[PDB]
Amino acid sequence: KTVVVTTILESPYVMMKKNHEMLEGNERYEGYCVDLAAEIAKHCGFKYKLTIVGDGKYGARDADTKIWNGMVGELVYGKADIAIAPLTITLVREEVIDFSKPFMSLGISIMIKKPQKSKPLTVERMVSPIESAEDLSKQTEIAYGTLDSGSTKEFFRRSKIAVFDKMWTYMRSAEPSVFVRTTAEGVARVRKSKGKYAYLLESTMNEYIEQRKPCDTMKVGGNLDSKGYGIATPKGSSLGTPVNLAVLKLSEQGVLDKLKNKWWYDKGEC
Amino acid sequence: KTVVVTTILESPYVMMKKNHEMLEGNERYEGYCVDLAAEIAKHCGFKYKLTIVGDGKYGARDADTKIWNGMVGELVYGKADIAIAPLTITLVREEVIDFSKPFMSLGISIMIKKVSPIESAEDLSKQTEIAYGTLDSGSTKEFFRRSKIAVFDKMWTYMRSAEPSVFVRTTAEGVARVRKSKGKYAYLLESTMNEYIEQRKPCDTMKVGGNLDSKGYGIATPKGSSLGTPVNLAVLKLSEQGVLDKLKNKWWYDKGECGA
Amino acid sequence: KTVVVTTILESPYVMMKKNHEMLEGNERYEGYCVDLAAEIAKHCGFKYKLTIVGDGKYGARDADTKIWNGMVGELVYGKADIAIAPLTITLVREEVIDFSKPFMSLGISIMIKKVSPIESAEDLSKQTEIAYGTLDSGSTKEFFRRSKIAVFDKMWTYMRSAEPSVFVRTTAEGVARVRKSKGKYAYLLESTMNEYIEQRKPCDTMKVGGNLDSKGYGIATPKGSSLGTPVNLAVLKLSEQGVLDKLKNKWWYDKGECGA
Amino acid sequence: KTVVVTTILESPYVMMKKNHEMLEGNERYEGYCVDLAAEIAKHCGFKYKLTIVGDGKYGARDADTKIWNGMVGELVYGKADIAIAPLTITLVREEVIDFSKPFMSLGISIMIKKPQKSKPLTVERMVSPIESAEDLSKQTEIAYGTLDSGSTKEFFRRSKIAVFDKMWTYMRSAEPSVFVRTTAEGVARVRKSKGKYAYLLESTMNEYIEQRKPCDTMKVGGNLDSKGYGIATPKGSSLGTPVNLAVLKLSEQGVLDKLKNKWWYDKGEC
Ligand SMILES: NS(=O)(=O)c1cc2c(cc1Cl)N[C@H]([C@H]1C[C@H]3C=C[C@@H]1C3)NS2(=O)=O
Ligand SMILES: NS(=O)(=O)c1cc2c(cc1Cl)N[C@H]([C@H]1C[C@H]3C=C[C@@H]1C3)NS2(=O)=O
Ligand SMILES: NS(=O)(=O)c1cc2c(cc1Cl)N[C@H]([C@H]1C[C@H]3C=C[C@@H]1C3)NS2(=O)=O
Ligand SMILES: NS(=O)(=O)c1cc2c(cc1Cl)N[C@H]([C@H]1C[C@H]3C=C[C@@H]1C3)NS2(=O)=O
Ligand SMILES: N[C@@H](CCC(=O)O)C(=O)O
Ligand SMILES: N[C@@H](CCC(=O)O)C(=O)O
Ligand SMILES: N[C@@H](CCC(=O)O)C(=O)O
Ligand SMILES: N[C@@H](CCC(=O)O)C(=O)O
Repeated sequence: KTVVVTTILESPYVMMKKNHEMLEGNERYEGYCVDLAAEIAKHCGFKYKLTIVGDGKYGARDADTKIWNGMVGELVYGKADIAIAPLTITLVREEVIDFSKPFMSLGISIMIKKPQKSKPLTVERMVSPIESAEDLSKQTEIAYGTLDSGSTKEFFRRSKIAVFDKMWTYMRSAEPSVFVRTTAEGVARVRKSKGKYAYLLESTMNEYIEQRKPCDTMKVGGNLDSKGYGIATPKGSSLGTPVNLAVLKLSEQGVLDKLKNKWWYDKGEC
Repeated sequence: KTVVVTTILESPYVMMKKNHEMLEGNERYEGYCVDLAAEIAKHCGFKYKLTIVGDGKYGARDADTKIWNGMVGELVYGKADIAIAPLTITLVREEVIDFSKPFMSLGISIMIKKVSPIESAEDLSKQTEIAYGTLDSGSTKEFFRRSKIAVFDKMWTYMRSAEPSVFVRTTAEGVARVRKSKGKYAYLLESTMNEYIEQRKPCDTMKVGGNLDSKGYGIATPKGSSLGTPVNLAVLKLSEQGVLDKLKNKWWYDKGECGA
Repeated sequence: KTVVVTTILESPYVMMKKNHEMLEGNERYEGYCVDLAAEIAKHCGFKYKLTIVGDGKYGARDADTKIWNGMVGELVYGKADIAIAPLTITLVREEVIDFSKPFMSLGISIMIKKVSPIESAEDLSKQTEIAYGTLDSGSTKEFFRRSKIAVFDKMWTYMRSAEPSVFVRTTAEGVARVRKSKGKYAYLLESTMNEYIEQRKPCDTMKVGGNLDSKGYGIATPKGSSLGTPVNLAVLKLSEQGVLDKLKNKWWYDKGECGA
Repeated sequence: KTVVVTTILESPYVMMKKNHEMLEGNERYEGYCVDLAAEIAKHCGFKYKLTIVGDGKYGARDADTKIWNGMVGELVYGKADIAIAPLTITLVREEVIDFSKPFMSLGISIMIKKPQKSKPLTVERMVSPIESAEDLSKQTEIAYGTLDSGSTKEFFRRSKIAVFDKMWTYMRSAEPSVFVRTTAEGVARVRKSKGKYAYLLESTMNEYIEQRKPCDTMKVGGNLDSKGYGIATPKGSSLGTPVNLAVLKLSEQGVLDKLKNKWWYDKGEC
């Protein structure tokens, strides 16, 4: 019985190949998550069919309804058997699905439009108007937002830290809304809002966007917290321990480091 | 029912108190792992007693009679209920004991005494002028043993067939050997321990190059035990509340007996 | 019996004379390969007539009907007795035709128009800003096709699936394309040809980085022919007498229409 | 029928292992030629046992008796089946044995004791008393020699170039003799003659010795000529074509340059 491997469409994890209109099957995609799924199949022998969720969401729980959506939602209710995607290991998610050991480390970062060079011996320096989340929350001219139905949104929603509490209170009562429906939408908003918008996304995607043309964006400060990407699996499934052992084996063998290096730094420019 | 907690005497994870001869019970111990155990017990609601593994070894197999020794062998043979300590999550251990989600990231680093002709691990392996060894009966020696990369294979082949014994018993012995070898010996050890050592008196060592790989410390328990899910949930909740970062800052940088 | 010698029109190996219309026979050709053929004929004692291969290709297989084309195809199908030309010694060719000892060393190089953001081949492969291609129906495209290294596999995958046609018919076309693309196209070709081109007017190109590999030019003959041992001995004697170096200096650096 | 793979004892081609006393067989040696023989065995399946020639010579033909000696000699008279070693492809050698395609390029170079650094703002410069072979032949204070019963000695013996002819004329009538019996002997004489001796040897050995401690020797000028190392084989044997094909396959596969890099520059002690 072939199981379906759900995934999100987020660079560089899963892409669309240049010659993909004529291609079909698991050969339409490329990136980090496709290599991860290939190595998982190599470790434990099974047939897998790549899939993209209908709503293109990572997964959240709607209030007053308690119906999960996105990748997590479609994995819980049984239309998929695994989720090999950049899914963040979360406490609320852990109670509904099974997460393997993290295969990549990450953190919440801040992305802003890259400031221009300062002429005033004839040396150049970078002057960023934001250097940390605290001063980001202190000011009120730069608007900041996150990805809707994501993990950062829930992290800010259920946070007791003072700075994150102020950031969440500002976010939930902003007109117009500061939340974006896609990472690409947030990056485009950052690039196009004349340096007046800051996007809070994961550090891996932040670095990937920073290393690609036209590279007019940069990351300020450090990670707000530390998390990891895990391979999700429905509760009480036969695939949990095998994929966990496969992740550990790939980490020991250096496959994960090689894939990260070849998908993040080898193909960069500028 | 009192839960027996096994752990190793490692700084700043578990250390003896200044006047520990007077206190008794769990009040004679201090450190990052003690606070982590206290938070876990608060989350779960059990009475725990701290114990130190009889042999100062984390975990290894005899390789001839398939006998585990150390904290892992303490857990496998029913002598302990949980191992809250800097126990690295590895493929060999995961098959015998149950691990939780990582509570701290780490890696293999290089520590030398205070022009840096070594940079990364490649130059250290290529240059035979300076000696290098790891801790025995640990996750570093077992990592270099099974490594299939040319640089780490060369390093392991040198280390195993090296005279005299390039391995040390405890990481304190490795630190003392590095401080005493006068730039001739390099120590390979966990990154977090390297930072803690380099940020302490008399600040005669530094961490050179980058991390060789990325691993984590997991809170271990016997396979199939009823505590694994509660401790995993406790670790996740502690990570999300930001108290793990608070504990790391408290035990790593809040003291900081160095100028950096 | 007159020996038919096949060769390609390549500078400075075989070139048409300035007033070749007036002369006839072998007197209308000049170059390194012409002098090499003259020396070989002197050593062996045979009357030879120079011919140019009908199709301006060195040697390749159709890959679908197993048909050889070029100088190798000329030798295989009995149309020629010897191939004194810059024919690279390769595994595929050696199985079908007989080669002699190399008479000149070479390698795969990179040629760009006159800060060098490319250096070696690794940065050329990683950086997709600048395009790069080789000569079709030659030993360079066949080298990149069969290469099992990651960098060369990536380069080949880019080159084959490249729009428009990144391959050129003759190396003169590739040189003109490099001079015309204005720093956007890089050419991969033999090292000796690269030096000869870069040491010629108007000196608008240079050879960047090191050689990708090391190969040689061999004097080819049909498999089992009676000429293989005498031509191999002639090549060895010419190498030991130092006249091959003399010919290379005469046709490469003696003229030297550049300031270096 | 197991064939014998004869080899000379030279570095970094074939070197005795540090713990070579208790070991026996083909495990007593390490270096470049052992890896080359292993790859040759892998390409074409056959069993081989490494051996060292009795006289420790590369091979030359004498007068009167006209009896070949060394590796070439003991390969011609049938007590060896193949010579995987740094054997130079020579015209006189080719008429008695079969030579494969060269697996490594080389040339005759000059090795001298490294001069002391010059005091003269406070920059250091290296000055050498010899910069070419012509300048080496012009002077008389610095003696120079080669290896007895080698390819370089025969190259100088039959040379017709004026500089090489005069160098040979000086060599044949020098008291005491300037020739050495081993490459290590020549290097020791260079290091002990306090700058009054120059050794002419192959470029590969010259670079290898230059890259090893105490690194008090240097190479001056450039290669006098161009030659190559080939795998020898008795005339008319059934092994010439397979070893030639193996050499070509190894060269195209990138094994040869990988071995050269790992045995020449991977252990630079200076
Ligand atoms: N350098 S990285 O982000 O690509 C990366 C990150 C990680 C890797 C491996 C790599 Cl290559 N493995 C670890 C795993 C190994 C064992 C210890 C923690 C988990 C189980 N998780 S991780 O710390 O999230
Ligand atoms: N900053 S740190 O090294 O003290 C650190 C490191 C880590 C933390 C939390 C902290 Cl504070 N949590 C993560 C865990 C949280 C969830 C996602 C990955 C594991 C499960 N592991 S981690 O990436 O190893
Ligand atoms: N200096 S050069 O490129 O013109 C050059 C290059 C070479 C020459 C001779 C010259 Cl002059 N001879 C050798 C040959 C001689 C004997 C040893 C190797 C082959 C057989 N091949 S080579 O190493 O390819
Ligand atoms: N760079 S090197 O000296 O180790 C080296 C030198 C040579 C190599 C391969 C290497 Cl790696 N192969 C060539 C061979 C390939 C084909 C062309 C000439 C012979 C047959 N001989 S070579 O030009 O003598
Ligand atoms: N990776 C996150 C979504 C991205 C974000 O929230 O920034 C998740 O799995 O929920
Ligand atoms: N802390 C490691 C051992 C330390 C080391 O090997 O450097 C473990 O749990 O095995
Ligand atoms: N001279 C080469 C072709 C030139 C090239 O491919 O660069 C040959 O004999 O095939
Ligand atoms: N390699 C040479 C000997 C070394 C030398 O003459 O320098 C040979 O095979 O004859």
